[PDB]
Amino acid sequence: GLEAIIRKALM
Amino acid sequence: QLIPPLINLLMSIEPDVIYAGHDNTKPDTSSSLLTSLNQLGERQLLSVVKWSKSLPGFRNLHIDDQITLIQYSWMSLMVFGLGWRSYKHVSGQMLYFAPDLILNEQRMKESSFYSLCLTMWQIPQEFVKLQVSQEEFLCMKVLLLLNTIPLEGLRSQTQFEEMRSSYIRELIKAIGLRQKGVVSSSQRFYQLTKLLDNLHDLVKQLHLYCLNTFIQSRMSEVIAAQLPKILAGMVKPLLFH
Ligand SMILES: CC(=O)O[C@]1(C(C)=O)CC[C@H]2[C@@H]3CCC4=CC(=O)CCC4=C3[C@@H](c3ccc(N(C)C)cc3)C[C@@]21C
Repeated sequence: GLEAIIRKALM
Repeated sequence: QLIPPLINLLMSIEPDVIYAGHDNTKPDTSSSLLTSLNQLGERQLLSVVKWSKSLPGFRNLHIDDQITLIQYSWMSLMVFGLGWRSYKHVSGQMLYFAPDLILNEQRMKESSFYSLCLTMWQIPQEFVKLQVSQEEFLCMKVLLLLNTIPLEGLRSQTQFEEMRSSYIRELIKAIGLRQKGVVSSSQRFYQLTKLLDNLHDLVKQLHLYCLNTFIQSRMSEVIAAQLPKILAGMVKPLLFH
């Protein structure tokens, strides 16, 4: 679930 | 004399100290040590993302490119940062994961992952031999974030290539701060970039350890997910040599 976490963090 | 503006900017966006939340006033168990590392890893990931957004050129890229680059770089960035801290704080004699989580030689051996420790310990040792400067480290670090792209390439491919080229020039400026002369500078650039190239191999090892440690704590879904990060021919590495 890293991709999701990376995406939320970028926004 | 003075430090180049971009490198100075890089110094100012360096993440501040991140504690593992580890208690040293009590002996460690295999459970607590691994728990401390995972907690530190999660915190360090958010820091990598936060650091990347302050990086000149990074925001110009499509959101999908930004995600991809971080997915293909977080491991390298984390082990490179560990290398620097171990180098600066304890002369590379032990692994400085955080101020409250320092693993000396005797502790690495007693652990169930001494092999992994020795692999990671390779970087601080190299920093000691090369006597890497802070300015060089900062430029090299950015280059790691821009060292791997997908086989098809990125959406903002041209913007990416330009950004990569700018940091290559900055590294050359960092080298020039101490290496006076075109022959010495050229020799330094080869040494540092060779080191960067070698990290492509070393990081695959770390991904395997991670995948194997998962299996041991607990099926084809798990394997297939990590495979692209341990196997060759899956992504496109950008080599200097
Ligand atoms: C002993 C062992 O097997 O460790 C690993 C494992 C449990 O498989 C294998 C390599 C490890 C890795 C190497 C680089 C690293 C440097 C640091 O300054 C703190 C955490 C950190 C970690 C840990 C880490 C890193 C990231 C994350 N997340 C959530 C992104 C979680 C833990 C745990 C990892 C993955």
